[PDB]
Amino acid sequence: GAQVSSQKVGAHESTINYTTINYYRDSASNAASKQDFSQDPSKFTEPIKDVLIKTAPMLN
Amino acid sequence: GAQVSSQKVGAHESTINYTTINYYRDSASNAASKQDFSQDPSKFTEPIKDVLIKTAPMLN
Amino acid sequence: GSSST
Amino acid sequence: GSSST
Amino acid sequence: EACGYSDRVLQLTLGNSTITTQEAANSVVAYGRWPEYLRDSEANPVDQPTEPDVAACRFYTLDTVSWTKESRGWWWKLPDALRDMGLFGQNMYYHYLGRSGYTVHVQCNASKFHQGALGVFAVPEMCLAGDSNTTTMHTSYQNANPGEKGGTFTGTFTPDNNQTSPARRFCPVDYLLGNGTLLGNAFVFPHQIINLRTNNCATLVLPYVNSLSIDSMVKHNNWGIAILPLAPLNFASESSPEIPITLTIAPMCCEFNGLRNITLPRLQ
Amino acid sequence: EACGYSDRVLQLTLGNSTITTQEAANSVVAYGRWPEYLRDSEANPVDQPTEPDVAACRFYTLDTVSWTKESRGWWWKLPDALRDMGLFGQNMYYHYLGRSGYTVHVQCNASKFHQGALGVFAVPEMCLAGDSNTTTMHTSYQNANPGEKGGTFTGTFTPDNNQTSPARRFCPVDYLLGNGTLLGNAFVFPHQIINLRTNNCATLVLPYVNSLSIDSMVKHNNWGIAILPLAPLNFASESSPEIPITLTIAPMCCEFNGLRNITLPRLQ
Amino acid sequence: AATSRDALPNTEASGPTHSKEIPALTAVETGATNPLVPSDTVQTRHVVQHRSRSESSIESFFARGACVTIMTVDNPASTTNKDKLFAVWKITYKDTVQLRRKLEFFTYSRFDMELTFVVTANFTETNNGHALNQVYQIMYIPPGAPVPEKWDDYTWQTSSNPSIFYTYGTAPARISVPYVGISNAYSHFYDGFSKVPLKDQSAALGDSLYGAASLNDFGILAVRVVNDHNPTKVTSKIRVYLKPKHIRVWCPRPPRAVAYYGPGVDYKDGTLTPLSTKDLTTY
Amino acid sequence: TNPLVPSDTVQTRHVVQHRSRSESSIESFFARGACVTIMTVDNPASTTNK
Ligand SMILES: CCCCCCCCCCCCC/C=C\[C@H](O)[C@H](N)CO
Ligand SMILES: *C(=O)CCCCCCCCCCCCC
Ligand SMILES: *C(=O)CCCCCCCCCCCCC
Repeated sequence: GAQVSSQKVGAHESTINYTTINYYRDSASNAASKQDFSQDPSKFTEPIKDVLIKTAPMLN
Repeated sequence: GAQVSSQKVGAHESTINYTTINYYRDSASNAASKQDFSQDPSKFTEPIKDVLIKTAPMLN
Repeated sequence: GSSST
Repeated sequence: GSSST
Repeated sequence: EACGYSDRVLQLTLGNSTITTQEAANSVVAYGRWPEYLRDSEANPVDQPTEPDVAACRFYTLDTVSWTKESRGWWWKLPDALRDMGLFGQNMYYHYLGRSGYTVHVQCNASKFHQGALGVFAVPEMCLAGDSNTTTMHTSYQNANPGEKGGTFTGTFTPDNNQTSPARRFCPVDYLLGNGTLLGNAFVFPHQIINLRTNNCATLVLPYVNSLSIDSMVKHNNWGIAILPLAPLNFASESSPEIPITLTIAPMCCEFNGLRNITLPRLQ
Repeated sequence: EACGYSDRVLQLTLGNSTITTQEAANSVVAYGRWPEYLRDSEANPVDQPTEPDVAACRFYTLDTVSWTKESRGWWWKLPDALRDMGLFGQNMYYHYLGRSGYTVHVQCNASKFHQGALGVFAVPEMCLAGDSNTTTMHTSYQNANPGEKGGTFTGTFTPDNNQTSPARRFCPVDYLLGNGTLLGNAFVFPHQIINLRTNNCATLVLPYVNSLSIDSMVKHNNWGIAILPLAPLNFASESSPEIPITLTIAPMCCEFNGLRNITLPRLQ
Repeated sequence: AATSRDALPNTEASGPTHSKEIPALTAVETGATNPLVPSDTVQTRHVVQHRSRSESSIESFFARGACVTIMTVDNPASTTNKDKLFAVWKITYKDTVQLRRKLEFFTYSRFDMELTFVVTANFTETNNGHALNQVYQIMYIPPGAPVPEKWDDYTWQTSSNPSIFYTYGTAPARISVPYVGISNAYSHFYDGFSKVPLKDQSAALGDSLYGAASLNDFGILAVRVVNDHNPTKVTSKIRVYLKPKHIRVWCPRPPRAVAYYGPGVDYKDGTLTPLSTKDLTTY
Repeated sequence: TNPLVPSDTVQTRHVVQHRSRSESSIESFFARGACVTIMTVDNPASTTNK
């Protein structure tokens, strides 16, 4: 049941990896993976009904 | 995710090895491998533009 | 066994 | 699994 | 070479300028790295850089100094020594950021009857010690930065005791390389020796060196040039010999970022 | 365009500078020629040229002048109007030779209740007439070259009668385009009109024009910019209206040859 | 492909010589060191060389925890006139001399930092009272975050600053930190200023220290005893050990030859004579 | 909000960007223990009035 993931190696001395095994039945007990996703800001930065083309007039 | 490397065996009693597993996501947490490289001293000992041939006159 | 990411 | 150096 | 070519006879051409020499001791490329422009993979400011090319990457001759039996040594900082040199200086003061490499050509001829040896050292981050024992790190910008005239080394540390109006200048002791380390070890820095019987010049090609890809040329000097008499000047049986030392330095692969109005520094 | 694009709404970006406009009347490219660098087939000085690129080819804003009911007109010369503009001016005064094209953007907004029309003319070799009827061709370098402040047109020729100490300046009469030809014909030169009800700017892209591939920028002006009120300023029922006129000009594809020490001209 | 623990080159057997080849003659003016080996100037035998440079690799040279500071804290009686001492230290390797000198063989460096904390305590007054086991809080306060004014004020909440709660008498505390510089390498030497003095500005206004870059380079460690005031006063010391792991270094320098005198390269009068008397022709 | 980048209004060079937003992810922004309360208890002599 071992999970093997890679580290993003910052300062250097191949891919360096690390190992994780969950010891508990409840996912609440698990550490955080930090393997997170990003998304586009659009729902906040461009919430407009008609798609904005930045080279065009915002108002036409 | 286990890394298996050999030891340079100094005093003796095959290849003797040792095992390493990284426990953390951040490479900063890792121990030092000590698996290091050497380089030629030339950038400091022979920084000259024209390659030195030691049997030849340094000045010609 | 082992998963790999 | 295992890497070997 | 069988067609006459020699280690001792060189010609260097940059922009509209040429240096010749008939008594060189080869030439040095610091850390084996030739100067280069900043690569896109290492780039940092995003604006289009200014790259003046032949307008600034050319040989500039600084004021000639004089070597005598009492000379303890001289020092200059780069880019500071070139801050007033033609379009290099202009491009420097108009931009926030700038990086540059250099060809440093130190000139000093004499005769087969003179003797003496100048150690010519190029030091990355050549931090020099101050004149005070009441305050550390107190050398003023004005005194740290002499421009083309440079500064000199002394054989004696002498502390500034005027606490009301402190001198705020360096007190660089020669056998301590002006920074608290022994001069005999300065050879780990890129160097050449002008030993009068052997050669009449030193040539050091310096890459841009820094912990950053580009930086403030006006706030920070990347390289220091230190010239010290390893063996004193001597001639025939004269008590007061003199021979001149001339520095000619060329910026190489220099580029600038962050264009605005010109910087007008307080230099006195 | 169905995606909103207009002849009246433009954005110009050169170097670290951007101009926007929402009331343009298209833009003019003089003689249909976009600025270019000097081609090897037409080249003449053989030394590597300096080409400062973004450091000089950027928008420089000159001092703003004021349009009133009594204004007879204004004039500027290129490169003279830019001689003190950042690294363009520096590159100009450090080199014997230089060539350059320009984007000229004249700015003047008002309101739907004002009226008036400025003719903005770019004239190649804009030779202007002198103030004397005792001596021809006697306008001094200093008066011929006002720098960024420019000069003005007059509705009246008035001869300099001080023969002891002559003024030695131009006396450019407006309906004679300051050169003895009728202003109504100035439209054969590349031009735009700022007619306040229609547009608030003029944009002229000027190629380098000369009988030579490259020349002395310090001795010779290639282009003249002449702005004249074709229809006078008027507003509501005010007797003394005023609106500002601002010039912003960008050098384009400029290159320089013959590097030496800097030219220090007698300008007063 | 050559590694730090590889054996150095074998000596090859070499015999007598009489030629125009002149290895012994050179010219140090060029800036180069003559790359000679014994077989160039004497007769040699064949030797199979087993020695290696493993312990002098940059990593191995630095692979040790060095003490960089000693922080003092206490926990007094509640009745004291003097405030409960909590400690504040600006992080640096320049308060002590040994690791500093080793790092300064080089101009620039990159490394991950391992910090280990050894904590000791004692009684001060010739009392007979006891104290229950202490817990210490070591808070990292990066440049900008609020520095504690009192042992118990709101900043010790640490919602975002990293803190270590250390229990007395347990194994010494330890954390790692990545290469955190704002430059591509740490500068052991900065020949410059953080401000340009402008002519149009006053001298005071354009002034700054020689060789100093960011005023608060790496922030602060603040340490406190978390336990409330106790009738018998206990004083503790936190010794901080720094080890540079995963290290790279650039541009070699001559080592510090005269005593350190402040964070810069300055030297004090009276310390400038490291070398001792020895006669030129005396072994 | 106007989605502009430097190349929209000035002349730019090519830069290979290495920086990431790893430390400002929601998880990383909150990945710290924060003090939320201090509870007080005691154990007195049996003879106490309180
Ligand atoms: C809970 C404890 C956290 C401790 C966090 C410490 C973070 C700060 C790391 C400091 C790095 C210091 C590096 C050494 C000095 C530099 O080399 C030079 N002064 C040049 O920049
Ligand atoms: C998947 O996990 C199969 C491999 C097992 C590897 C060794 C497990 C190490 C000890 C985990 C103990 C159980 C935790 C409750
Ligand atoms: C690769 O690691 C797969 C083999 C796993 C071997 C046993 C791992 C031993 C326990 C590691 C625990 C996880 C560390 C957070």
